[PDB]
Amino acid sequence: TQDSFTEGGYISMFYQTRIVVPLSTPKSMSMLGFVSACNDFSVRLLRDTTHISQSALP
Amino acid sequence: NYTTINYYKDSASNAALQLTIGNSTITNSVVAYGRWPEFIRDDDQPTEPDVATCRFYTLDTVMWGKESKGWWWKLPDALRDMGLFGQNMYYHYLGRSGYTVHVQCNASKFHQGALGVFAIPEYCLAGDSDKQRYTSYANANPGEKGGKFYSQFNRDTAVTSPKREFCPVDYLLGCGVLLGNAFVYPHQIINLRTNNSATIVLPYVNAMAIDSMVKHNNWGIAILPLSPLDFAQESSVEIPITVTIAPMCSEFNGLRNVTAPKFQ
Amino acid sequence: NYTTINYYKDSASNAALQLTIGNSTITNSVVAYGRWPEFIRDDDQPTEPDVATCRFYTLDTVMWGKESKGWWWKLPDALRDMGLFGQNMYYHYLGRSGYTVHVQCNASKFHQGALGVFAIPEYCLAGDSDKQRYTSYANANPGEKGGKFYSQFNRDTAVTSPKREFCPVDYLLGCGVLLGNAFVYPHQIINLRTNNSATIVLPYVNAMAIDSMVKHNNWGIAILPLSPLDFAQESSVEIPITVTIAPMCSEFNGLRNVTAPKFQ
Amino acid sequence: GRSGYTVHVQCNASKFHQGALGVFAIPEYCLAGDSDKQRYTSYANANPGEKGGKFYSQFNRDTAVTSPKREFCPVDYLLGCGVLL
Amino acid sequence: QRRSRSESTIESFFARGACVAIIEVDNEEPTTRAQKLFAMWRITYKDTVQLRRKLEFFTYSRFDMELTFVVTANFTNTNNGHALNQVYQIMYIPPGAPTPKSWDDYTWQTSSNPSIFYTYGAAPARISVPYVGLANAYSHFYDGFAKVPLKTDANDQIGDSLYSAMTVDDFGVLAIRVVNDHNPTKVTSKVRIYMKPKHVRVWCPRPPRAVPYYGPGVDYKDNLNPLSEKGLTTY
Amino acid sequence: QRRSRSESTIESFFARGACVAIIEVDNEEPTTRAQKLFAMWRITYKDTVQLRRKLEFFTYSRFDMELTFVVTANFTNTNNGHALNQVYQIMYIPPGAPTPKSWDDYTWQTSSNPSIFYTYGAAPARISVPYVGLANAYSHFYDGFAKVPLKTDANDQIGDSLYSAMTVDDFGVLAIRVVNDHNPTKVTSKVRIYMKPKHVRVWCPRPPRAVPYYGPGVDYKDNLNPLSEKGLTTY
Ligand SMILES: Cc1cc(CCCOc2c(C)cc(-c3noc(C(F)(F)F)n3)cc2C)on1
Ligand SMILES: Cc1cc(CCCOc2c(C)cc(-c3noc(C(F)(F)F)n3)cc2C)on1
Ligand SMILES: N[C@@H](CCC(=O)N[C@@H](CS)C(=O)NCC(=O)O)C(=O)O
Repeated sequence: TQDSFTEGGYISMFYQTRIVVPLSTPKSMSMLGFVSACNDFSVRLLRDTTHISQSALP
Repeated sequence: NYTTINYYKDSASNAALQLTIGNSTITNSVVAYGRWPEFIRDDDQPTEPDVATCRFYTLDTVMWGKESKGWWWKLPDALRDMGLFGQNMYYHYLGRSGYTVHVQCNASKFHQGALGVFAIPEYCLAGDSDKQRYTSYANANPGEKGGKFYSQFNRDTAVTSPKREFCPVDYLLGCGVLLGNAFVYPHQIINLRTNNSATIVLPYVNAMAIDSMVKHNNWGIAILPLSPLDFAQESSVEIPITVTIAPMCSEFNGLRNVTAPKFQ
Repeated sequence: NYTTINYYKDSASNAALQLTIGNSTITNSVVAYGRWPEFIRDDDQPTEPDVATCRFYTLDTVMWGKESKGWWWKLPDALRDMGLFGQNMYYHYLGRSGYTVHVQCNASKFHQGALGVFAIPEYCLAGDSDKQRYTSYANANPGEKGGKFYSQFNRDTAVTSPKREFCPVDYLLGCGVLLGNAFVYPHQIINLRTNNSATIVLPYVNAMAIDSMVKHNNWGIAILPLSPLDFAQESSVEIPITVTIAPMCSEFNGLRNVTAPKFQ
Repeated sequence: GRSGYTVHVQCNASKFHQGALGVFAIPEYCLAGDSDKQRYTSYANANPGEKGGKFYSQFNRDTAVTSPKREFCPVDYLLGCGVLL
Repeated sequence: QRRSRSESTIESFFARGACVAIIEVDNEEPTTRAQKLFAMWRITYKDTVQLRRKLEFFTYSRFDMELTFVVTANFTNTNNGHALNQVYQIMYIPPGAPTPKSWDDYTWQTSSNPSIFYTYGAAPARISVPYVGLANAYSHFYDGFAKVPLKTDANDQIGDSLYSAMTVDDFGVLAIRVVNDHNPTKVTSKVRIYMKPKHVRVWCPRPPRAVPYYGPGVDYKDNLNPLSEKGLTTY
Repeated sequence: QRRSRSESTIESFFARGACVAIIEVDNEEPTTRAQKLFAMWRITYKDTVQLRRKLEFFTYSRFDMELTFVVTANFTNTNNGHALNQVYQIMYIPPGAPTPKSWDDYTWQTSSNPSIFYTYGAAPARISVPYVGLANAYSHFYDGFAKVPLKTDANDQIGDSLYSAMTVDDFGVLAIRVVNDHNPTKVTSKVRIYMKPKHVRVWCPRPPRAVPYYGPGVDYKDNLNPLSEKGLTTY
């Protein structure tokens, strides 16, 4: 959960150089991102999630 | 250590390049779950056309433009009318097979775009009406043509003559899950700036060693544009996409008269 | 003997002279808890200025008279603006260090008085208002100047612009405990008739192997006059007290841009 | 103080561009002034820092005795030190 | 030491009891109009959403089950008298077995069907069940039908069937009644069923549900905008 | 023999149950106005003063916990009827998990959150908990903040935080409800929680509190004159 006592840091991106294209080429493009965990990852203290709810029983 | 003795007699009570196949040749690949297709193990004589059915069949080409939202197919439904494979399907009660899927799309160095190809086991899609699980057999088995995705949910507000058709949504993958996690399934990415083709090898996956090929589809193939197509400063761009599928290690059993489903 | 068998799989369920450092030299010492400062054990490459940060820094001199009630400082807060030690503190996210504290106070044979120096881990002080834990960061980190004790609790009766400052009390040690028991902490006594200086060596103490040096202070230093100062039959007497602190076995990690706290 | 260095120069273009850059590392790189007075350059002007300086295609004498600039006047084809490039 | 993954295992992930059924049963004088003297519940895990979402992380599964029953009773009126402690009967009816039509019919003899008799005020009831799947594993998702229409069929309803369904009746039902006769005062009771998988194996991981469930299938109707707003260059 | 120090050990010093929480829960007909149909208690040992004072003898600690629950119920009126035995549900909600907004919302399915069902009149409930500290030991005293204000901050409230506090939410909460429906007569109940440390290790002994506590911190407000009068030369 969100907590200042256990904040993790920040991730940022910047242009080192600019994007250069020749003529007869698109000047705009798209970029995609992915995230994953490594082999040194662990979790603790199972608990219920907030991403699913219910209001009535069938 | 702590002492424990099980009292009850029941366990439940206990506390817890060129690829050539047959007479076909196509000039890195991905193997789903790291399992190559194989025949049934040692644990009614099955019929097995070694080469009359294990070969590459090419489907109808589709067109990718600036407004395309995606395509989907179901296997073994898409190959129901391909040579002797379909005849064996409809002449037998039980069938089994793996697949090799090859997606082809070529462009130039001045084009840009990315396609995501996903192989999904037990790919169940959502309907287009308030009624639940009301989709019809004919609409759920398009065949070679396949279907398409949509950017929004269009409810079929017609009780007089309901269509009974799927209404997949691109960003929900047509099943109520976010598209970004679809990479959990076996997948490939075709980026026009690096490659032009994709290949996947699918073994037989099911809760049973063998099952009917007519009333149950084992695999689904979904192709979606992750990045829009573009070319120079042109308003309209269209390029072809082709799909070629090869059955592998196919077995059939339960020979009787032929089955003729009513497709419309 | 009595028989016992543990049933559950979980453990919780089970039933229960001259000292020279770097380029500094000062001409018996006390080691807190009998533990010398040391680097992190074997169980991101840390940065370690061997001599650019492990040396004696002298704070501002204070004056002891007949009405002084005491002084207090916080570490590593007091050294935030001392050479490259502060730069390393503010250029890194994690820091660790031990300390050597030296208190100097000289007088004549005709003076009399006694000082008590106490090193306190996690020295938390009380506020000056009905609101609880309302003290501000700026007031809780005075720096080199430090703070002073008081003989009574002066409530800040101003809701328009609360001061948000500590209100330590001498006989309560500023934390609600009797001063007489403060000798439980590492301590030294400077009696003018026997000696003129005190020395303490503090290792790194915390619940974590390494922690931020900006938002958390590991040590507190408190100096209190146990016996009042006097000299012959003079009405007014004042003598200087000096404090010198040397970091020892200091490590830093997490290099990024520099941190600039707003101190008023 | 003492130290060595690793210098990395980055410049990217396309296949339809053309040009060539020469990077030179010079020990004891002493530059010439911009006035008749000799060795009159100031410390501040001789240590620009991160910004650095620039070369020129000709020698522009500083004809101002009231308030001399005391700045370098390097020349490209003389390398700023009286030797051929 | 180094950190371990003991609690992230499948067994640890499913080592908790989850409610799947709340059933109402009443004890009162029988009358002509409808009553709740006995209740019948169809066995399934899709009534709720937590255990369903946890299970739907995978396509295939194989496990045994542990069931626990918690019973809570109360009065309704205060001018009819009092009641003595009641006994509840819970009977499992597999497919094909006869079903009760009254609270005191012959079907309650339970000569072959297993049954539990629970006394109010005692510890919650508990039983265990093995893996009873017809196939080699349970199928949380089934892309297909149970019938295939044929060109020679007389009408279109011969081959019509629901999409993504195997059997009309699966795993049978549970019938709950109050054995005691009716006191002059009505008494209501609720039975809560908690299910815990054990000895769990899973296959073919699947992305989790992101929008509210709508029926036993994968259909979605409302609330198709789960993600919130945020700045591209905002930390 | 010679005298021993067996009972002065840390384990013996903390081998007793101490009350930390008294929680009120009512069963009655739901209405528009505020009610106590379900209660939520934030976990902490600072509500009382005995165990707190015993623990604050040291700066750092590391231990497991044993929790016991004692439930006592009573009536309020005498002209509404009677009630049947009630069942109480106690659920542990860690930080980040959804919290109930009503006594019968979906959150009580407890698919992953541990829960205890207690039947009135039985033995007091009991459970055990391991050491769940993020760091290597619990910190009874923390001289610092969770945020540091910066010169570049837009306003002064960005970096403002309470002194001597680590996390806004620590150890989660406990939610207690009565599972049974409402009888015509209201019934009140109190749950008392008793805590016993086990497998205790401590570090950095500290002088004990000498003046009354005032809030979670070390602040003092009143009664700053604990010692009494006595003669210098009086035995
Ligand atoms: C997947 C999956 C698995 C299941 C449930 C399978 C188990 O079904 C039951 C249940 C819930 C109870 C009994 C049962 N046996 O005995 C009793 C009784 F004694 F309590 F009546 N109930 C038997 C089966 C097969 O549902 N979906
Ligand atoms: C120091 C210190 C230590 C603590 C308490 C830590 C333990 O917190 C709990 C408690 C009190 C109960 C449970 C708990 N687990 O299960 C249950 C339930 F089942 F009873 F609901 N309660 C879990 C934790 C982490 O607080 N301060
Ligand atoms: N408050 C409604 C809903 C009650 C209900 O059954 N709620 C479901 C979720 S919609 C539930 O699981 N409640 C918790 C429980 O009673 O176990 C009612 O009393 O009818």
